[PDB]
Amino acid sequence: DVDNKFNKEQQNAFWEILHLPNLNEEQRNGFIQSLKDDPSQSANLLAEAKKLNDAQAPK
Repeated sequence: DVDNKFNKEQQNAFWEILHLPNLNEEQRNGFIQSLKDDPSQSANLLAEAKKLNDAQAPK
């Protein structure tokens, strides 16, 4: 399910997903599902989100 307790650093990652202006809301969900599989690896996930933004290249 969902862990009532969270790490403050983890919260930072959640906001970055929201920031991605280039990406629509559905893409953001994809990161969340990954987070559930490996909460310890959320840091690893943090690096991946920035990379995806480049690919959309709305400009």
